[PDB]
Amino acid sequence: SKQLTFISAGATAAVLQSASAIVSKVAGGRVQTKTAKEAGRHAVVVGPETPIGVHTAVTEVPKSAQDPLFSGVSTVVVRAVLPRAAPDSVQLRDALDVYASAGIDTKEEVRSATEAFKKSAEVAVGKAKAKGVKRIVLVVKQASKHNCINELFKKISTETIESAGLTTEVVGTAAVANQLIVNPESLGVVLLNDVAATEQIELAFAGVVGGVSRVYHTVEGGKISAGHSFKSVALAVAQELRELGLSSEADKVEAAASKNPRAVVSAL
Amino acid sequence: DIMVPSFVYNKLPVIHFLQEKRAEQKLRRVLDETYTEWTEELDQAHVTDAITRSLNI
Repeated sequence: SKQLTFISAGATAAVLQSASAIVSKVAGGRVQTKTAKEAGRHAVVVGPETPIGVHTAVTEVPKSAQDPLFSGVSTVVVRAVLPRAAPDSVQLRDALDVYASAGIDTKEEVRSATEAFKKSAEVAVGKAKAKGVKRIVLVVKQASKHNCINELFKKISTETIESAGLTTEVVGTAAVANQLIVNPESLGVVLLNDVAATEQIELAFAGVVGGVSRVYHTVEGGKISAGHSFKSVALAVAQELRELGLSSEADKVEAAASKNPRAVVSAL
Repeated sequence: DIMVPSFVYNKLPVIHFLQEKRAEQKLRRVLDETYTEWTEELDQAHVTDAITRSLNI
């Protein structure tokens, strides 16, 4: 009756097959599992690549799945995701910086980027207010190539955050990544500009913590789960089942993920 | 038969000269207002740069 939408973005067939087996064995057939390329709700996206239709890429440190090394840490990493076009077409993150060099008009693209950053900034400040932190950390790659997209990102993110009344501290990519992996307790909320390096940093943090499920906020309004490994996908499915209104099944999947990461399907 | 013909004959040379000058003026205008237009086309280096960015390099 109900439907779970599986999106594949750069994920090996093994992970997708594992996810399908897990849901089928745990759900028992009550909720069907359909595959697609875009969704707004009841969706799990498998693979490092960012799907189409997501504007925010928040990720946290769930208490249940905290690795013993990272016990007690509490930091929220939100990556701003610009609208994604077809693979052949030039992405906005690159168009916004190359067209300016070429002299082409960049009004509509700036407007679209501004809207995406505002939504991401609103999500970040809401998380910061909920956690109670007073200052957030913006992350912008300091490469000369990305001298326009980051500039707009800073101009808008700081504007929205200052309007909300919180402080912002701008930093690069290498220093923040090292701090987040080594000393993450000194960062409460970190926003990331839309760059490939930032995406890798978000994945590394999501994996080093012990394997977690990232939350994507879409344009339509909602939250969709995202994973890239067996454990992360299993946690993403468990959260998705919990959202559908299944508690016991979600707990079983979470327990199986904690015990046997690479073979949860057989473990449960 | 006599007068108007004579005055027309007297007019002819000046009018011929002025019309020749007018025609020269118009051809001179034809060539004056011709200019070679050099068009500018988007440099392919930017295209190559965008291609590289799309590759995620």
